[PDB]
Amino acid sequence: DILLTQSPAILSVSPGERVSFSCRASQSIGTDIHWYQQRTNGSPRLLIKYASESISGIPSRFSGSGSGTDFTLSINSVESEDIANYYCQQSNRWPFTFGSGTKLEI
Amino acid sequence: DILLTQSPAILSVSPGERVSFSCRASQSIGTDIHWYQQRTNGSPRLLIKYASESISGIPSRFSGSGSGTDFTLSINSVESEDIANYYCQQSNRWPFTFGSGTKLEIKRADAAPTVSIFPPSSEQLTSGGASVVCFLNNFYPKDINVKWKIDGSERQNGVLNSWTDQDSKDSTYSMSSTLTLTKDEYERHNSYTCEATHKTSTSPIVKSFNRN
Amino acid sequence: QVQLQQPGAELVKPGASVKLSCKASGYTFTSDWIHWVKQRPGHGLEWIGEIIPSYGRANYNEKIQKKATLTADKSSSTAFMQLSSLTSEDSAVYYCARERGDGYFAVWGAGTTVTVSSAKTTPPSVYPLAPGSAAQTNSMVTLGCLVKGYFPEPVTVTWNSGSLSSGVHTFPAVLQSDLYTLSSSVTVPSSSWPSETVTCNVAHPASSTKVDKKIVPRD
Amino acid sequence: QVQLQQPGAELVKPGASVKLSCKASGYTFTSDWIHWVKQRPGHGLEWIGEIIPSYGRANYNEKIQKKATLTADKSSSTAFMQLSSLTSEDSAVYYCARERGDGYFAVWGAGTTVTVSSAKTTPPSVYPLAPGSAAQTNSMVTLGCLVKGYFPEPVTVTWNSGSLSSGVHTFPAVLQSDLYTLSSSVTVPSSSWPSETVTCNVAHPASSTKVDKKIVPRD
Amino acid sequence: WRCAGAATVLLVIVLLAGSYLAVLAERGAPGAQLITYPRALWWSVETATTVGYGDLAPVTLWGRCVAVVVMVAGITSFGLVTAALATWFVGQCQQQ
Amino acid sequence: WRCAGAATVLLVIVLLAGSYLAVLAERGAPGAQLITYPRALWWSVETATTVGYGDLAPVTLWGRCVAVVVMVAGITSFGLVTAALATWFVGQCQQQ
Ligand SMILES: CCCCCCCCCCCCCC(=O)O[C@@H](CO)COC(=O)CCCCCCCC
Ligand SMILES: CCCCCCCCCCCCCC(=O)O[C@@H](CO)COC(=O)CCCCCCCC
Ligand SMILES: CCCCCCCCCO
Ligand SMILES: CCCCCCCCCO
Ligand SMILES: [K+]
Ligand SMILES: [K+]
Ligand SMILES: [K+]
Repeated sequence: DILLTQSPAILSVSPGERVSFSCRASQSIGTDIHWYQQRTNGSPRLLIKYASESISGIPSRFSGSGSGTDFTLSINSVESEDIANYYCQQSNRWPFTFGSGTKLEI
Repeated sequence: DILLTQSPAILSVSPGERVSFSCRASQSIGTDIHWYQQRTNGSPRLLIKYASESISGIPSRFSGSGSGTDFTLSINSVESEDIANYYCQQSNRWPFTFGSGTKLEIKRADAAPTVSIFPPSSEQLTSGGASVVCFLNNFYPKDINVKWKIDGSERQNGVLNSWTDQDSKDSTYSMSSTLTLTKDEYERHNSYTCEATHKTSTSPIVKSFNRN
Repeated sequence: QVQLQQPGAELVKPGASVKLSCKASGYTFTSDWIHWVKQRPGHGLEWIGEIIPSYGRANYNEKIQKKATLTADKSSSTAFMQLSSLTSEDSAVYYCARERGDGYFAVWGAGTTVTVSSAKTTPPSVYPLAPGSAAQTNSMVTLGCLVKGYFPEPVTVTWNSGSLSSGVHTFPAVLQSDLYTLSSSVTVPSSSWPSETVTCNVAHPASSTKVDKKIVPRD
Repeated sequence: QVQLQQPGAELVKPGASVKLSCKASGYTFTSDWIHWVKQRPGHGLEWIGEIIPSYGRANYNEKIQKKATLTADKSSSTAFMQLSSLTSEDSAVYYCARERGDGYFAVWGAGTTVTVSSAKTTPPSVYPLAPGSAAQTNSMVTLGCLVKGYFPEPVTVTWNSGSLSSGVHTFPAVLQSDLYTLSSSVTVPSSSWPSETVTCNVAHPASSTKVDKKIVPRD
Repeated sequence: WRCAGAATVLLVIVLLAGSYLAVLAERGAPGAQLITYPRALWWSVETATTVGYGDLAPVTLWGRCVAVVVMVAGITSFGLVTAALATWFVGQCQQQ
Repeated sequence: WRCAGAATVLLVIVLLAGSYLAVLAERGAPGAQLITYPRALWWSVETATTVGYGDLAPVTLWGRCVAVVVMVAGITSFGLVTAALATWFVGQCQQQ
């Protein structure tokens, strides 16, 4: 099963600057990675699909990059509403697996 | 994306010996690597394509080798014109990516600076300012200290210094020391001195001019 | 012939935009791609994006924020990169390069130095640097020229329109109170000066100004 | 419209079983898969299993013990997860999600909070929290409500049925002697209260109880 | 005639059904890659043409049976389409 | 006759156009390898012959559509060239 490593587990930034989340797969998975945001008490919400494709209704501050084993979720200018946990997820091989998540704090 | 690791970042050699630059790709990319040279203030220039193929107009001292993940750029006998940064670049997968570069520097024989001092020009003086310029040129190694004296007293205000990179012609270094004063304070003083101390001489190499 | 031709400099106010150009000469093919590379001072090369002029598609580096838009004019054989809403992080040298669709950059432009600032453009003052009245003569003589108070970078200093290439040092500019200053030195056999002539040429492309300055001994 | 609808809570005795439901709305395709994800409090997401309703096959995560069985009703467009012989390790939020057979979870349910315990269901007591008689007035006023003595989790506290969203803090519940307690605060311009009305709404789905409580100043 | 049209329809049916059934057979097997419908459709095309890119393959028994059905019907029907196009081309060869 | 010559020309056109359009479709997709024209031409040959070395494949939707066009037209035309060479060979078999 694909192990998705998200390091660091906590990301501390000042407001307005660019932040990058790391997701690393135990083997090459092309671009079959997807990113989710989960705020406190909320359900996960899809932010990016297939490593870099935008989702309708998601602010343009969010983008993604990477292929093979190393993937990055980027927020161009963080604001308070971005405070949440962020999960990556792969669909290249069965079963689907999630990363352990990174917490964004401001 | 292919990560291209160039280690070490700095390569220090004596003249004439063989030097090897390393480029390592995060995954196997066949022979789809290319090498570029960029001298100070210049544009990058292609040296080797597809890991080992020569380019017309490039000296035969340059060659390349490698396949898979490990690639090497080699200079058989380095001369001063080889001083530059060297970048590798892959075209195996989208997007194209560059390595972070390796700087080539040459260890040469020690050399004392050629010191010259220059009084302000008349054109500058007829404008309300006066700059005393001192050149410390073609020395090695790069470590050097400059001292300004007015009427025998060390001055430190209004002194801006600039250093060049290693020279592509003789592997030396050069420095400029510029003391900027108003015309009215350029006048009021007679002796201006540029001193400069280097490992090539136990005593400083002094240049001076009196407004006389 | 210079196969790729770029303006020397562009100054942009913060939050404003600029359109860089890259005029191509030489052999042209439908397999040609034009690339753009960004280089911050003291940093490495950073791939920005590519465009195939014979069709019009452009691709962009996804690891960085998309601050560029690529276009091409097939008539003027000229590629354009539009940089939008610029911060000071976008101040850099911007090269264009031609790739024959086989993966490497055979030719590069000279680069456009882009400075993002609120300060105003200022042409330089060029002063002659000739030896003083009582400087002893060796087998060589060192002359120079002072390029003071300009903005933004860069300037290009030549000596005798390029015919005097060896024995030349042009120092990096130093910034003070929003204006740059540098000097350049040249060393020539003392027996030839001033029996021939030694002249410095200073080009400031941000102000489209070019100046020549003769270095004559003191009278 | 909420595309995936799940009950808010289920309480299960240890060693007993429960059947969670997930009613789907919106676009439906034969390429649709319904997934279930388990999340223990303060933990990450854990894939449980999947079912394709247009055929009826389900697959399960093999790295964990199989405590679930997936079914689907094509008539009611509703997927079911049967959790059997539950321990306290199975107490968690259980989400369903829809995947269009292309690898990602476009929509998620709100989740069913499953609590495994022997204690009994208890509806909450909602008390008004208005300022005291001698509290000085600033440009804003802070009111609140106390939700005491309920079981199990969760409760949902709104203010004026959702119209008062900003300036709201709902604190995590604290457990004492087998019953939870929390409070929620709201901050509104002091000039508007009580000239308008400020009302808290408390939903406890495990007891199907919903309560409104007006916060009026002291008489 | 319009036999090529009927063969094309059969080929498309084989490709779609093979994609759906391949995903249905391969999900649940650890390491399986034929688990999303778009690339399963790509794999069905690769199977019918025998192009042999080798980027996707089934690992289960039922996925390999699905592959065999896509080989028999897909290779046969694609051969019919190809024969039709060839005959039409040589039919154009009389013009010049 | 010279139908083989016309089929050969069609095949070459299919190979060149497939190379150009494959590079055009695949650049911009991270991890794509069909991004330089020489090896895209090699890949077009591999596709038309179905030789199946599996060293190069498209990863985008439009690259896979380009691949399908190269499969249909390329496999058909290469089949015409191959048939022509075979018929010529058995034509040589009467000599001995
Ligand atoms: C129920 C069975 C029918 C399945 C329907 C398939 C619909 C195909 C459209 C999918 C687009 C996916 C876009 C994406 O985000 O993925 C891209 C990743 O970069 C590349 O996508 C793809 O590679 C699509 C592969 C299909 C090409 C086959 C063409 C031969 C006729
Ligand atoms: C616009 C579309 C047309 C594209 C034109 C292609 C021109 C082919 C010549 C390229 C030579 C590259 C040399 C090099 O440095 O690469 C070598 C790496 O070792 C190997 O090169 C190659 O492998 C060339 C592959 C093409 C073989 C296909 C033959 C079938 C007819
Ligand atoms: C007859 C064609 C193969 C049947 C495919 C079965 C798919 C479901 C296997 O679990
Ligand atoms: C009809 C053949 C496929 C068209 C190729 C499109 C290439 C550009 C895609 O961006
Ligand atoms: K065939
Ligand atoms: K084959
Ligand atoms: K054949």
